[PDB]
Amino acid sequence: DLIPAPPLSKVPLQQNFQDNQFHGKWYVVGFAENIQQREDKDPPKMIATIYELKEDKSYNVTNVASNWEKCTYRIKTFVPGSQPGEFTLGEIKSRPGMTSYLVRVVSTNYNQHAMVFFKTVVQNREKFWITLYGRTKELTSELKENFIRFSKSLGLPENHIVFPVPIDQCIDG
Ligand SMILES: O=C(CC(O)(CC(=O)NCCCCNCCCNC(=O)c1ccc(O)c(O)c1)C(=O)O)NCCCCNCCCNC(=O)c1ccc(O)c(O)c1
Ligand SMILES: [Ga+3]
Repeated sequence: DLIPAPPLSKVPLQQNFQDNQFHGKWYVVGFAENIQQREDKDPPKMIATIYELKEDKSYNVTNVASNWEKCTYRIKTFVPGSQPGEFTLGEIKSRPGMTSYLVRVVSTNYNQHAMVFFKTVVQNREKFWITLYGRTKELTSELKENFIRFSKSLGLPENHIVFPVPIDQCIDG
C-alpha cells in the first residue's frame, strides 16, 4: 500500500532557480513522506538544513539536529542535474543498495520559504518526501495550507504530513 511516487512531470520546478539566493540556513518547518509519520513517537524536533554553494556549483548540504546526547552535523553533496533546481546525491555509492537520489526545488521566494521534493530508490523500493523550508522556524497558516494542499496533490494525505517542534539547541547555529 506504500504510496507511489507521482510522475516527475507532475512535480513543479521553481522557474529561474537562483542557486546563490537559495544558500544558507533553512529550517525544516514541515515535511510529508510516503513511508510514515512513524506511529509510536512524540512529535519530532525541528532540524536545520544549510546549503553552501561550492566553486563547482554543487551544494555542500549540512543537516543540523538535536538528539539527547548532542548536536549532529550530517553532510552530503547535491550535484546539479539537467535543469537549475534539480540535484542528485554525490555520495550515492556510500548508500548501500541505493541506485537513485533526486532533489527538485519545487518553489521558493529565497528569503522566506521553499518546498523541496526528494526521491530515492533503494533495492527497487521508491521513497519520496517533501520538505517545507522556512528562513524562520515559525510560519503562517497561509504557507502551512499551501504545503498541505501540495502534499495531497502528490498523493500524501494529512496523516503523512508532520510539523516539527521549533527548538533553540543545535539549529540556532
Ligand atoms: O540512507 C540514508 C537515507 C538518505 O540517503 C535519504 C532519506 O531517505 N531521507 C529521509 C528524510 C525524510 C525527512 N525526515 C524529516 C525531515 C527532516 N529531514 C530532512 O529534511 C532530510 C532531508 C534529506 C535527507 O537525506 C535527510 O536525511 C533528512 C539520507 O541521506 O537520509 N541515510 C543514511 C546514510 C548513511 C551514510 N553512511 C553513514 C555515515 C553517517 N551519515 C552521514 O554522514 C549522513 C550525511 C548526510 C545524510 O543525509 C545522511 O542521511 C547521513
Ligand atoms: Ga540523509
